[PDB]
Amino acid sequence: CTVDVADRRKRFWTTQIAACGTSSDDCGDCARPGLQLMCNGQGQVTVSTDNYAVGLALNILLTDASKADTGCGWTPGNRGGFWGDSFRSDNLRSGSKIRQVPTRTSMRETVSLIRAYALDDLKKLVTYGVAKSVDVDLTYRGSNKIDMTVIIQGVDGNESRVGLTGERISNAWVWS
Amino acid sequence: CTVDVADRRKRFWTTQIAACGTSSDDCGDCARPGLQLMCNGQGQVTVSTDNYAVGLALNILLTDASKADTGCGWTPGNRGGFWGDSFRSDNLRSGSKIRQVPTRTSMRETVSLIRAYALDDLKKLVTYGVAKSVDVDLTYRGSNKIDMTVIIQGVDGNESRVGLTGERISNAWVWS
Amino acid sequence: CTIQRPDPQDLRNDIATRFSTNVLGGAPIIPESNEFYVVSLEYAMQEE
Amino acid sequence: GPCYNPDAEYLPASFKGFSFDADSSDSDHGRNGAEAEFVFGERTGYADLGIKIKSYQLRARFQTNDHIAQTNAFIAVLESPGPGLLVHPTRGTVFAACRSARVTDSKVDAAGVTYVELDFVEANSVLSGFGLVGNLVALALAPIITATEGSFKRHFSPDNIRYYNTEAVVSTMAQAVTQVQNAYLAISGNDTSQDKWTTVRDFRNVLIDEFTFYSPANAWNVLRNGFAILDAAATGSDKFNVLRNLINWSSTHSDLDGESGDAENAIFTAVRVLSAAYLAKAYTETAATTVNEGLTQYDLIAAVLEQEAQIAKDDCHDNEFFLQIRAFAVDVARVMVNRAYNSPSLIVYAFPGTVHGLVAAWEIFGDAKRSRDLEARNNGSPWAVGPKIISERV
Amino acid sequence: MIKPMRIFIGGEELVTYTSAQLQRTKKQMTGSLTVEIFLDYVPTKPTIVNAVRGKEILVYIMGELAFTGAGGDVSVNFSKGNGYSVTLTARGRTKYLIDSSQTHPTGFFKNTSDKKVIETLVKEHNVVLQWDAEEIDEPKVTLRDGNRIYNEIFERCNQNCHFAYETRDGKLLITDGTNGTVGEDIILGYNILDFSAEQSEDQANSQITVKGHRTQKGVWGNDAIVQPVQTVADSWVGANIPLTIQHYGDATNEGLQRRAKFEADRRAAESKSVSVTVFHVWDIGTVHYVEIPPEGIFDVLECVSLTYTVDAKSTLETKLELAPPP
Repeated sequence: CTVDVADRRKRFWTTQIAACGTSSDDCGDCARPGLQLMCNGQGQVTVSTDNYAVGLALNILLTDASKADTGCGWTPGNRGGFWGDSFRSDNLRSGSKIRQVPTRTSMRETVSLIRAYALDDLKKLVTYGVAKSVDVDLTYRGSNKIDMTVIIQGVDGNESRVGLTGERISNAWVWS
Repeated sequence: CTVDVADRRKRFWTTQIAACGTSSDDCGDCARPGLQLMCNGQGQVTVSTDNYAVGLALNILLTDASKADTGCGWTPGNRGGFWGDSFRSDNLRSGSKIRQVPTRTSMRETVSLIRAYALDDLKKLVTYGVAKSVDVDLTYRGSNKIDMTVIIQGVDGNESRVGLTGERISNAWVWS
Repeated sequence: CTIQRPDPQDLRNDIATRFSTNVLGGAPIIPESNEFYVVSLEYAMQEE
Repeated sequence: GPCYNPDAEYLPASFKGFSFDADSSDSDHGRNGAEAEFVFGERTGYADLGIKIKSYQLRARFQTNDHIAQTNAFIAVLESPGPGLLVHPTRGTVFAACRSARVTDSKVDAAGVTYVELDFVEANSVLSGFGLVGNLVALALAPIITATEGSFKRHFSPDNIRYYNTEAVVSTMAQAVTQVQNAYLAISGNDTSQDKWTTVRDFRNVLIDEFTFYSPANAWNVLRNGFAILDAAATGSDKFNVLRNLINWSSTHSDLDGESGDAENAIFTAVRVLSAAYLAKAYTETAATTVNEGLTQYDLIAAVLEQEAQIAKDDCHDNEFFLQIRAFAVDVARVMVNRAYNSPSLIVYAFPGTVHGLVAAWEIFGDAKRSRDLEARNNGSPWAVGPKIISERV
Repeated sequence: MIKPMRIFIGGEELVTYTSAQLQRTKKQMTGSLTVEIFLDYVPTKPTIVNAVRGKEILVYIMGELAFTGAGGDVSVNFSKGNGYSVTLTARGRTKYLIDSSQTHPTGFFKNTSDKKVIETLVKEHNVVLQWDAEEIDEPKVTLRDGNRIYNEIFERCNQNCHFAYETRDGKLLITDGTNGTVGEDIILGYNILDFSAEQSEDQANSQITVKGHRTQKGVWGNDAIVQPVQTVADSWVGANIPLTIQHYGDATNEGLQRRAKFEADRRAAESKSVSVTVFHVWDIGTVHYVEIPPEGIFDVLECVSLTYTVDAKSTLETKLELAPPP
């Protein structure tokens, strides 16, 4: 009984930044995310399950969404997306489309376009009920360099504040 | 019989200004209101019941009301008000909100805000039926200092005037 | 029976061995972990 | 702003793939509800009735040496059947459907330019047959009942068992029906209506006669109607202990051999499976007090069902009943899990130290009369509840 | 494609119908199609007419049969400004049973069953009977001289509970229960464009007492004048609202109780009438779960009626009338 206060809900494997190490290519150092294997005292490895929200954000940013219908067409196998979206019930798509920007001159317009796309795609974190106020701060024009820091606002696993305007996220058990 | 006229309604205890005495703090002398105990000829103390309207006005001004919904929320126990308001039938709130002014520059504007809040709160004196013409004359800007003279128009326990625009309020037995 | 219905324990050992050789790269599994429960489900599904 | 770049902030307009440049952008959001005006009263009412359908209004321009061809192509696209995907300049992508498109075009007043006034509506599909949504709030007991019927009539034929065991087998059946009768009588209690007099008369009449349970049809009909009456006699919590006792009674195995053991085991399996089904239905009829309570009740039922599924397969008695039991188990799993986690959405508020029941209820809900609800969930004196409190989602 | 209908007067797939209303019901024997055709007239060129007054039609709804039976009438209208319309009406193939007059030679069926008396009261106009209830035996069946092919059936299926209506193929269904075939759980907030539930109290009855007389062979006196009675009760209404609906053939105990329960289901099914208007266009006896919490419906109800309506402007909606969850 009284023990109750701890959800029996668990978390599955989570993709993590720099799980497979950096990859230098003389332009900089990338992250190459993947799955982190946590070892034990006596063999018995196990996949890690931390940073759930960042895991969803990586799953969203780093997967191509469906392309838009053009008169040119697409190769049967290049039109992006996931067939598993045919079975979900929330009536949404899976992935992002930052890599589908219609490039143009005057890189300020390209920056604004990428901002719009990244924000529209990351809003699915709030729509799923995992964060509350995800937001981006994409600001640069350089030659082509761009910085795109992302903030994923979260909660705790026990409602400690009374009288909020919104409504507790539906999945505040991941701790966001 | 002919010696009837005496409303059999009594008055309960009333909070009074300076019942517990002033509290010097080198900036001035405040009032510290409480309950006045009247002694008798032979022991037998008793709580006074004078100055009912000013007592209600004190209970209104010196009680924090429920705060407004924000985006961050409030601690479960700091959101003001009184649970006893869940049982009254007049559909109103108990307390005042002059301590919740969103302070700003140009103290003239804070003066106007405190005026609006105090007048909105003290209109409940007329709404409950204890006064008729409450009004304030908040007029200063100084450094931060402000005067807030309050007038509470009252009546007597016998209608001695005929042909009024309004009505004998509701509770003219408290003498207002 | 008509197909074969192998010994349960042997079937679970084979399922766990496949899961360790493929996903965990050859290491055994922590009891009462996510992978342990995944293996138990698969087993139930193969039984069905 | 001073350096606001307009065409880098408004999205380029396009409907159904055909792109065009827009000159305006409107919308008609809203929300529709009633308005009550009770007679002779200084009061008013309001009742929110849903969402108001959105509509968008645009104005396209065509200023090019070939604006006639572009206008005609645009007209051909706008009159194509069905809704299409629209890119509103200031609201992004929506699914809209054209409703009117006026095409104004003068010659000796303004030659060269063509303006088009467009009026779109938010357009979503439905499906075709008015929304085949499934009431996942509910358990369906018909499939498992028919499966138990099949499994019972497959292994119960008191005309095909050895003559020196038929009496024992039929006596086992009669004893099971006696158990269900005692269950009903213990659950009805203070029921006085004449239905309660006739049902009791029918139980005796069926238990007195001798040749009733010698046929599988009558045996199964008696059992199924007895369970249906035991269900229809009370509601919710009341039916717990009774049903649980049945699960204990039918948790034994038969000592006879050959087909006799199979017949008695069919009786026990039918009773246990029916009781687990109706106990799940009884759990569903009452609201969960805590997440752990709902999960523990589901664990009980899933344990019983899995035990019966492993029994129905040990030497491949009947594979079909094993499959049916497994499907029923996943069904009751979804129902009981949704009941434990989402029937009331329970949260654990963390107060700074213990508070009263009234104070906690009024801080959480804004209404202290709901303090009566904080007593069934939290243990602790009414004057010190917490400092962690389980309650409903606001 | 949203396309529901494709009407065939004989093979001519209607492509001009400016509107349509198709109604099916259990309270009656037939349905009612109502098409609206354009029918232009150029007063110099030759024009052609269709005098069908009987040429047979069907309405495949959303790629499936809905009706089967322009027999009704032709109603060519006129006006100066919006004239030249043709309203065609088409009842159900089980119609002549409704507008005829019995022409069976004998008139006195002896030692027959209601099924048989119904088979010979129908096979005079080639309407195959979908008997799916039971066989009840009755000694004396005298048909009132030329009454009506439908009044007599309705009389013979009311004193032994049997709903009498028409299916989608074009047959006469004499049932006793439901058509099974469960379906969409209409929930308030999900698809109900409009709803109206009305469970009144002026059309209910606590005790229904059925009396009558025995019409068997040899039975006379008390056993045919005194005994036959029955008192069925609906332990849901409330106070003593009695009644006495008398019987009109071979009053057996089962016959009495059965006529009684038939009416005790009629009055029941009228004491909670739920009309719902849903959106897009299979429920003539279907049961559905319905959820309208504000009026306290959380129950499984049977659709008594079904009406598809259309009009090229703002329509495509279906109106269902449902059956109470006692």
